[PDB]
Amino acid sequence: SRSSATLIGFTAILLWSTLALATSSTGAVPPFLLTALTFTIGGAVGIAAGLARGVSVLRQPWPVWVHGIGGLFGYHFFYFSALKLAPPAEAGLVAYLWPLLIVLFSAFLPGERLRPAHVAGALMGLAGTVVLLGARAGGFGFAPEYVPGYLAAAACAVIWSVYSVASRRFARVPTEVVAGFCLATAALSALCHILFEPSVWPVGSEWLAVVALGIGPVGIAFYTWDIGMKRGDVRLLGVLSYAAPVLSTLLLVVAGFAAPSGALAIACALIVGGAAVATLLARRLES
Repeated sequence: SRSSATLIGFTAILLWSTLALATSSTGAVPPFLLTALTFTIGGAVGIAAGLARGVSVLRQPWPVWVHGIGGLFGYHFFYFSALKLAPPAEAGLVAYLWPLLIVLFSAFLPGERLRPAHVAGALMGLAGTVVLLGARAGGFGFAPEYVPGYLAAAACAVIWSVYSVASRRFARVPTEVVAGFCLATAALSALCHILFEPSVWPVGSEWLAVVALGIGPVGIAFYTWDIGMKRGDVRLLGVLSYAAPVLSTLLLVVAGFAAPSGALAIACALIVGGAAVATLLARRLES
Protein backbone atom coordinates (compact mmCIF):
# COMPACT_ATOMS: atom_id res chain seq x y z
CA SER A 1 0.00 0.00 0.00
CA ARG A 2 1.25 3.45 -0.96
CA SER A 3 -0.04 5.19 2.17
CA SER A 4 1.44 2.42 4.31
CA ALA A 5 4.89 2.60 2.73
CA THR A 6 4.75 6.39 2.98
CA LEU A 7 3.84 6.14 6.67
CA ILE A 8 6.64 3.57 7.02
CA GLY A 9 9.09 5.97 5.35
CA PHE A 10 8.07 8.67 7.81
CA THR A 11 9.45 6.53 10.64
CA ALA A 12 12.94 7.14 9.22
CA ILE A 13 12.29 10.87 9.56
CA LEU A 14 11.19 10.28 13.15
CA LEU A 15 14.34 8.28 13.93
CA TRP A 16 16.63 10.85 12.28
CA SER A 17 14.99 13.50 14.47
CA THR A 18 16.62 11.89 17.53
CA LEU A 19 20.18 12.38 16.22
CA ALA A 20 20.90 15.66 18.02
CA LEU A 21 19.85 14.04 21.30
CA ALA A 22 22.55 11.36 21.12
CA THR A 23 25.16 13.61 19.49
CA SER A 24 25.91 15.17 22.87
CA SER A 25 26.40 11.71 24.40
CA THR A 26 28.98 10.76 21.76
CA GLY A 27 31.65 13.01 23.23
CA ALA A 28 34.97 13.32 21.42
CA VAL A 29 34.39 10.22 19.31
CA PRO A 30 35.35 11.08 15.69
CA PRO A 31 32.77 10.67 12.86
CA PHE A 32 34.26 7.83 10.78
CA LEU A 33 34.86 5.50 13.72
CA LEU A 34 31.37 6.34 14.99
CA THR A 35 30.02 5.53 11.53
CA ALA A 36 31.92 2.23 11.39
CA LEU A 37 30.53 1.20 14.78
CA THR A 38 26.94 2.33 14.22
CA PHE A 39 26.62 0.97 10.68
CA THR A 40 27.99 -2.41 11.72
CA ILE A 41 25.23 -2.47 14.33
CA GLY A 42 22.81 -1.11 11.74
CA GLY A 43 23.74 -3.76 9.20
CA ALA A 44 23.47 -6.38 11.93
CA VAL A 45 19.90 -5.33 12.73
CA GLY A 46 18.99 -5.76 9.07
CA ILE A 47 20.48 -9.25 9.07
CA ALA A 48 18.65 -10.20 12.26
CA ALA A 49 15.42 -8.79 10.83
CA GLY A 50 15.83 -11.02 7.78
CA LEU A 51 16.42 -14.14 9.87
CA ALA A 52 13.09 -13.69 11.66
CA ARG A 53 11.52 -13.49 8.21
CA GLY A 54 13.68 -16.40 7.08
CA VAL A 55 15.79 -14.56 4.51
CA SER A 56 21.00 -15.52 -1.28
CA VAL A 57 19.68 -11.96 -0.99
CA LEU A 58 23.16 -10.42 -0.99
CA ARG A 59 23.76 -11.82 -4.47
CA GLN A 60 23.25 -8.61 -6.46
CA PRO A 61 24.61 -7.06 -9.69
CA TRP A 62 27.26 -4.32 -9.43
CA PRO A 63 24.92 -1.39 -10.17
CA VAL A 64 23.09 -2.27 -6.94
CA TRP A 65 26.32 -2.05 -4.94
CA VAL A 66 27.43 1.13 -6.69
CA HIS A 67 24.09 2.69 -5.76
CA GLY A 68 24.05 1.57 -2.13
CA ILE A 69 27.71 1.91 -1.20
CA GLY A 70 28.15 5.03 -3.31
CA GLY A 71 24.99 6.39 -1.74
CA LEU A 72 25.43 5.74 1.97
CA PHE A 73 29.21 6.16 2.16
CA GLY A 74 29.26 9.02 -0.33
CA TYR A 75 27.03 11.48 1.52
CA HIS A 76 28.71 10.52 4.81
CA PHE A 77 32.23 11.26 3.54
CA PHE A 78 31.33 14.65 2.06
CA TYR A 79 29.33 15.75 5.10
CA PHE A 80 32.24 14.90 7.40
CA SER A 81 34.45 16.92 5.05
CA ALA A 82 31.97 19.80 5.26
CA LEU A 83 32.23 19.76 9.07
CA LYS A 84 36.01 19.94 8.66
CA LEU A 85 35.94 22.93 6.33
CA ALA A 86 32.92 24.89 7.53
CA PRO A 87 31.06 25.76 10.75
CA PRO A 88 28.31 23.20 11.58
CA ALA A 89 25.38 25.62 11.38
CA GLU A 90 25.99 26.65 7.77
CA ALA A 91 27.08 23.13 6.80
CA GLY A 92 23.86 21.69 8.23
CA LEU A 93 21.71 24.25 6.43
CA VAL A 94 23.35 23.63 3.04
CA ALA A 95 23.07 19.85 3.47
CA TYR A 96 19.39 20.26 4.39
CA LEU A 97 18.65 21.27 0.84
CA TRP A 98 18.29 17.51 0.34
CA PRO A 99 14.57 17.29 1.07
CA LEU A 100 13.85 19.92 -1.61
CA LEU A 101 16.18 18.06 -3.98
CA ILE A 102 14.25 14.82 -3.50
CA VAL A 103 10.99 16.61 -4.30
CA LEU A 104 12.51 18.16 -7.42
CA PHE A 105 14.29 14.96 -8.49
CA SER A 106 11.09 12.92 -8.05
CA ALA A 107 9.86 14.50 -11.29
CA PHE A 108 12.30 12.22 -13.12
CA LEU A 109 10.38 9.17 -11.87
CA PRO A 110 8.13 7.73 -14.63
CA GLY A 111 5.04 7.12 -12.51
CA GLU A 112 5.33 10.22 -10.33
CA ARG A 113 3.74 13.54 -11.28
CA LEU A 114 5.15 16.60 -9.49
CA ARG A 115 2.42 19.07 -8.50
CA PRO A 116 2.91 22.74 -7.50
CA ALA A 117 1.74 21.91 -3.96
CA HIS A 118 4.61 19.46 -3.44
CA VAL A 119 7.19 22.09 -4.40
CA ALA A 120 5.43 24.76 -2.33
CA GLY A 121 5.27 22.36 0.62
CA ALA A 122 8.99 21.71 0.35
CA LEU A 123 9.77 25.43 0.12
CA MET A 124 7.77 26.12 3.29
CA GLY A 125 9.65 23.33 5.05
CA LEU A 126 12.98 24.75 3.91
CA ALA A 127 11.76 28.15 5.12
CA GLY A 128 11.11 26.71 8.58
CA THR A 129 14.52 25.07 8.64
CA VAL A 130 16.20 28.39 7.76
CA VAL A 131 14.42 30.19 10.61
CA LEU A 132 15.24 27.38 13.03
CA LEU A 133 18.92 26.79 12.31
CA GLY A 134 19.45 30.56 12.22
CA ALA A 135 17.92 31.00 15.68
CA ARG A 136 21.37 30.46 17.21
CA ALA A 137 23.06 33.32 19.10
CA GLY A 138 25.58 34.11 16.37
CA GLY A 139 23.23 33.76 13.42
CA PHE A 140 24.12 32.87 9.84
CA GLY A 141 27.44 34.26 8.63
CA PHE A 142 28.45 32.74 5.31
CA ALA A 143 32.11 33.57 4.69
CA PRO A 144 34.16 32.92 1.49
CA GLU A 145 36.83 30.92 3.37
CA TYR A 146 34.22 28.28 4.23
CA VAL A 147 33.14 27.77 0.59
CA PRO A 148 34.91 24.40 0.25
CA GLY A 149 32.79 23.20 3.17
CA TYR A 150 29.57 24.51 1.66
CA LEU A 151 30.33 22.65 -1.57
CA ALA A 152 31.05 19.45 0.35
CA ALA A 153 27.78 20.01 2.21
CA ALA A 154 26.06 20.52 -1.15
CA ALA A 155 27.67 17.35 -2.52
CA CYS A 156 26.33 15.49 0.51
CA ALA A 157 22.81 16.78 -0.17
CA VAL A 158 22.87 15.77 -3.85
CA ILE A 159 24.33 12.30 -3.26
CA TRP A 160 21.75 11.47 -0.58
CA SER A 161 18.94 12.93 -2.70
CA VAL A 162 19.97 10.94 -5.75
CA TYR A 163 20.44 7.80 -3.66
CA SER A 164 16.92 8.25 -2.26
CA VAL A 165 15.16 8.98 -5.54
CA ALA A 166 17.16 6.36 -7.46
CA SER A 167 16.13 3.76 -4.87
CA ARG A 168 12.76 3.51 -6.62
CA ARG A 169 14.61 2.32 -9.73
CA PHE A 170 15.87 -0.61 -7.67
CA ALA A 171 12.38 -1.35 -6.33
CA ARG A 172 12.84 -5.05 -7.14
CA VAL A 173 15.82 -5.14 -4.76
CA PRO A 174 14.89 -6.49 -1.28
CA THR A 175 15.08 -4.13 1.71
CA GLU A 176 17.47 -6.41 3.61
CA VAL A 177 20.13 -5.62 0.99
CA VAL A 178 20.61 -2.27 2.78
CA ALA A 179 22.37 -4.30 5.48
CA GLY A 180 25.01 -5.01 2.84
CA PHE A 181 25.23 -1.29 2.16
CA CYS A 182 25.68 -0.55 5.86
CA LEU A 183 28.33 -3.23 6.43
CA ALA A 184 30.24 -2.13 3.34
CA THR A 185 29.97 1.51 4.45
CA ALA A 186 31.19 0.48 7.90
CA ALA A 187 34.15 -1.36 6.37
CA LEU A 188 35.11 1.71 4.33
CA SER A 189 34.56 4.03 7.30
CA ALA A 190 36.88 1.77 9.28
CA LEU A 191 39.56 2.35 6.64
CA CYS A 192 39.00 6.13 6.66
CA HIS A 193 39.41 5.95 10.44
CA ILE A 194 42.82 4.26 10.58
CA LEU A 195 44.06 6.75 7.97
CA PHE A 196 42.68 10.17 8.93
CA GLU A 197 41.29 9.73 12.43
CA PRO A 198 42.47 10.18 16.04
CA SER A 199 42.00 6.95 18.00
CA VAL A 200 39.28 8.02 20.45
CA TRP A 201 36.99 5.12 21.32
CA PRO A 202 33.65 5.29 23.19
CA VAL A 203 34.03 5.04 26.97
CA GLY A 204 31.53 4.32 29.74
CA SER A 205 27.96 5.42 29.03
CA GLU A 206 28.99 6.75 25.62
CA TRP A 207 28.59 3.18 24.38
CA LEU A 208 24.84 3.19 25.08
CA ALA A 209 24.35 6.13 22.71
CA VAL A 210 26.41 4.35 20.06
CA VAL A 211 24.14 1.30 20.26
CA ALA A 212 21.01 3.47 20.15
CA LEU A 213 22.25 5.22 17.01
CA GLY A 214 23.12 1.86 15.48
CA ILE A 215 19.74 0.25 16.13
CA GLY A 216 17.48 3.25 15.51
CA PRO A 217 18.68 6.05 13.18
CA VAL A 218 20.63 3.40 11.24
CA GLY A 219 19.45 -0.14 11.95
CA ILE A 220 15.82 0.71 11.25
CA ALA A 221 15.76 4.14 9.60
CA PHE A 222 17.61 3.13 6.43
CA TYR A 223 15.39 0.09 5.92
CA THR A 224 12.16 1.97 6.62
CA TRP A 225 13.40 4.75 4.32
CA ASP A 226 14.16 2.17 1.63
CA ILE A 227 10.55 0.96 1.86
CA GLY A 228 9.17 4.49 1.56
CA MET A 229 11.37 5.29 -1.44
CA LYS A 230 10.46 2.10 -3.30
CA ARG A 231 6.75 1.80 -2.52
CA GLY A 232 5.69 5.05 -0.89
CA ASP A 233 5.16 8.64 -2.00
CA VAL A 234 8.63 10.02 -2.73
CA ARG A 235 7.62 13.64 -3.33
CA LEU A 236 5.63 13.63 -0.09
CA LEU A 237 8.42 12.03 1.96
CA GLY A 238 10.66 14.77 0.57
CA VAL A 239 8.24 17.37 1.93
CA LEU A 240 7.86 15.54 5.25
CA SER A 241 11.64 15.31 5.73
CA TYR A 242 11.69 18.98 6.84
CA ALA A 243 9.86 17.76 9.94
CA ALA A 244 13.16 16.33 11.20
CA PRO A 245 14.77 19.66 12.18
CA VAL A 246 11.58 20.78 13.94
CA LEU A 247 11.01 17.48 15.72
CA SER A 248 14.71 17.44 16.63
CA THR A 249 14.45 20.81 18.36
CA LEU A 250 11.19 19.78 20.05
CA LEU A 251 13.02 16.77 21.50
CA LEU A 252 15.82 18.91 22.92
CA VAL A 253 13.28 21.32 24.44
CA VAL A 254 11.43 18.43 26.08
CA ALA A 255 14.75 16.85 27.09
CA GLY A 256 15.73 20.16 28.67
CA PHE A 257 18.71 20.83 26.41
CA ALA A 258 16.96 23.63 24.54
CA ALA A 259 14.46 26.39 25.22
CA PRO A 260 11.13 27.27 23.55
CA SER A 261 11.49 30.09 21.01
CA GLY A 262 9.52 32.12 18.48
CA ALA A 263 11.71 30.65 15.74
CA LEU A 264 10.62 27.18 16.81
CA ALA A 265 6.95 28.22 16.75
CA ILE A 266 7.29 29.71 13.25
CA ALA A 267 9.13 26.62 11.97
CA CYS A 268 6.37 24.44 13.43
CA ALA A 269 3.66 26.41 11.63
CA LEU A 270 5.57 26.32 8.34
CA ILE A 271 6.15 22.56 8.34
CA VAL A 272 2.60 21.81 9.50
CA GLY A 273 1.26 24.12 6.80
CA GLY A 274 3.72 22.74 4.26
CA ALA A 275 2.81 19.12 4.96
CA ALA A 276 -0.89 20.02 4.81
CA VAL A 277 -0.55 21.80 1.46
CA ALA A 278 1.33 18.87 -0.08
CA THR A 279 -0.91 16.15 1.36
CA LEU A 280 -4.44 17.55 1.62
CA LEU A 281 -4.42 20.22 -1.06
CA ALA A 282 -2.18 18.65 -3.73
CA ARG A 283 -4.98 17.56 -6.08
CA ARG A 284 -7.41 20.33 -5.10
CA LEU A 285 -5.12 23.24 -5.99
CA GLU A 286 -4.95 22.29 -9.68
CA SER A 287 -8.33 23.89 -10.45
